[PDB]
Amino acid sequence: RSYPAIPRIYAETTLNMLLKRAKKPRVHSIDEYLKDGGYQALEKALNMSPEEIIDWVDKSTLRGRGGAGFPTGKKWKFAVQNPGPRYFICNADESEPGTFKDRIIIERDPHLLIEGIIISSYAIGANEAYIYIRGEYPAGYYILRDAIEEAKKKGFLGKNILGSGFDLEIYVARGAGAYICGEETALIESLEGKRGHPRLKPPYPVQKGLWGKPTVVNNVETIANVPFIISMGWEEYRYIGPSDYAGPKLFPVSGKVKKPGVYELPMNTTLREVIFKYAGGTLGNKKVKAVFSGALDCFSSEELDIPMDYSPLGFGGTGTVIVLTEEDDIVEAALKIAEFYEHETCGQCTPCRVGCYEQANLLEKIYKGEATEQDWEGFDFVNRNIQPTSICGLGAVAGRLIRQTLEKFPEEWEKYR
Amino acid sequence: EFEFPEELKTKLQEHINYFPKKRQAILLCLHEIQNYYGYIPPESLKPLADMLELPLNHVEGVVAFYDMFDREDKAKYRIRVCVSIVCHLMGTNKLLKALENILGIKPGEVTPDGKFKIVPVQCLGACSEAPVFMVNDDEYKFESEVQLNEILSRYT
Ligand SMILES: Cc1cc2c(cc1C)N(C[C@H](O)[C@H](O)[C@H](O)COP(=O)(O)O)c1[nH]c(=O)[nH]c(=O)c1N2
Ligand code: SF4
Ligand code: FES
Ligand code: NA
Ligand code: NA
Ligand code: NA
Ligand code: NA
Ligand code: NA
Repeated sequence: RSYPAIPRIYAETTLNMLLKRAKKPRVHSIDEYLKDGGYQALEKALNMSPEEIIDWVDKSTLRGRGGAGFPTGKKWKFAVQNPGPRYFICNADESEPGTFKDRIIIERDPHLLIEGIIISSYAIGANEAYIYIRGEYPAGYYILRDAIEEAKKKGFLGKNILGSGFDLEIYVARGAGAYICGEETALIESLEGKRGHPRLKPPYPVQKGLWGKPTVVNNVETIANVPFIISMGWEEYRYIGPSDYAGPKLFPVSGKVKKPGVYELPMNTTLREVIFKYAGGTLGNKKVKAVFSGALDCFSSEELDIPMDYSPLGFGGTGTVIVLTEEDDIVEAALKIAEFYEHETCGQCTPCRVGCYEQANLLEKIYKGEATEQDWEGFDFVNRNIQPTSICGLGAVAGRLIRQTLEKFPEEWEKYR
Repeated sequence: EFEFPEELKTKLQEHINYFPKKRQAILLCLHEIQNYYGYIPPESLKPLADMLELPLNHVEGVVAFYDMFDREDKAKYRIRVCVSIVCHLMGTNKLLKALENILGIKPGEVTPDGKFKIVPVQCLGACSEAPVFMVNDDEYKFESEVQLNEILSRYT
């Protein structure tokens, strides 16, 4: 059928796994997916025990691709030590600035995701799974609904899938404008028909999630690895990239590069290589000033030789690379990050609520040259005081990138005082 | 007395039957309502609550929480313009100026015919194609005013 218009984001791969089809900017339907051997991993998985599948995913070393890098197999193990029923949730809320990696899987190769969801659900004994997709991805929503119908037609969903005795339905829910609904407990609240308010953790979803039952939440990109692990086996999968951070990774690259888009690369790739070897260098061949890891971290031009992995000295996050060059005002950029957190705090926690607002409000004054001395001192204080009492990760990091700009670019901030 | 036109009620009922529990369909129903009316009519919220078997104040709270929903302004087409970091870097202001030249409105406003409303939004997840906007469900990179004018001409 006809889907809404989607911009044709450039995609490029050195590994030909997650982007084997999604490197082409069009919907790949089930016949094309099947032609590439699709759903044979599911068939293989259904001839294994859930425990075996968990074991393979564990030994693959797959870590969460939604930002925190939690080991996926271990998450599944935690869930299954708890009595059922259990639920499986695919987090497709992708709303962090700079981050557009998950959508190209959803919109171009939906069956890769769906196959991943079916295998994962079987692994943890979930008979009901959800995709929670942000409201601003309407095309992705329609594409997934249609793809799920295809899978049903071919007998990959429903009751007694391929004679295995395993039953599964996948429900597609839509968000409606809140970044915080990507936080897994706020996501669950939203699926339950409520406001997206994060819950105190622990308990983690794997102990108490949707309707209080064991629930696994995993990111789109995480789930899209699962068919490869089963198809290749965990040993072959672990042979991809460095053995301590194995597997393909998607890197969404934006800002002042010549070839902005999504790159599928091993995680031993350096930030400098992502920018200059793959993304074609900078616009105008201007010097790199900074890279924003979404709205999380700010790296200076002195930090470009770090690996794009989940190590202490590595890039981390979701591998989101926003490039700023020498003429980009860092304070103007910091204001945009402050505005994001201001717009997205859910307000449950007082320092988060007032801190996200005040941080943006005072930084706007600073930027426009209308800040008093008290406003300057207040901005500094507020930036350091968003985290206290916070119950989720947003309050923990709303000041993080901005603080790093204050530390790494003092001269520029000084100009504004 | 406020009643949903049958063709809307039908779609609402589909969503409500879709998930295992009725109340999980709340956001899909609200999307559908906004699609039909060009906004969320305050009067619609009571009947929706009844169909979801939720209290009215629960529904009101949900509409208030989620930024995609709009109870103020009826608009046939919502031009969602990303005002986040990458689009700002790559030319959000050029796009706003172009929209102002074609339509005669700024962010937050509706054209006098009720046809277009400009809605400033956070990162739309298309940052490589910055600066990014949506016209209802359709999404585009802004290239120039002449290009934008051609795009907008398709919405009648
Ligand atoms: C404020 C905020 C917002 C988000 C998140 C966290 C927080 C604190 N997380 C992470 C999420 O809670 C969770 O860690 C992952 O979904 C777990 O999946 P993986 O283990 O990464 O596969 C998250 N994850 C994701 O997959 N998509 C998203 O858009 C977001 N958004
Ligand atoms: S830290 Fe902020 S976003 Fe997270 S629950 Fe508290 S108020 Fe909401
Ligand atoms: S910053 Fe505009 S689409 Fe991401
Ligand atoms: Na088990
Ligand atoms: Na992140
Ligand atoms: Na069907
Ligand atoms: Na959302
Ligand atoms: Na928003």
